[PDB]
Amino acid sequence: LPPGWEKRMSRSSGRVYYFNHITNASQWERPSEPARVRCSHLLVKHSQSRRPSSWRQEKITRTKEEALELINGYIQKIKSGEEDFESLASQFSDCSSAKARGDLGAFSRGQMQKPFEDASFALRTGEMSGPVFTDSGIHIILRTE
Ligand SMILES: *S(=O)(=O)c1ccc(C(=O)O)cc1
Repeated sequence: LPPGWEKRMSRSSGRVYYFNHITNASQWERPSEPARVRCSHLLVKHSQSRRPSSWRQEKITRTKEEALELINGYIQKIKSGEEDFESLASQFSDCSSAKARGDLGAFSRGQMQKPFEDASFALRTGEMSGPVFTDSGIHIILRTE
């Protein structure tokens, strides 16, 4: 299995699925490195973020657990197709990249925070991460190139 995939059992249904402990992605199908990748992300900050402030909210007060629940809801609506990743990043990302639909441009290793970097480089093109934790907050990462 590609980098960091394991076989697990759905707790609710009992069907097997695949989980990636680097990206925190999970999927029902058997899963299908470059010098540079390009990603967008959607950041949700919380009271313990390195800088608990964003363009959206001067004083970010939500708990890490509340931030994780918001991230989980966004992932749900993105996966269902009710919402676009780009639309949710634009409206709700606690990052200045919200104005660019979460786009961060391309980058190589050695630039981003390590958990973010590892997830970015373990994603396949077009693939989306699960919740990814950094000192900034909680990210959803979409690898675009
Ligand atoms: S699974 O066992 O791969 C799995 C269980 C729970 C989570 C979670 O995000 O709470 C993810 C994967």
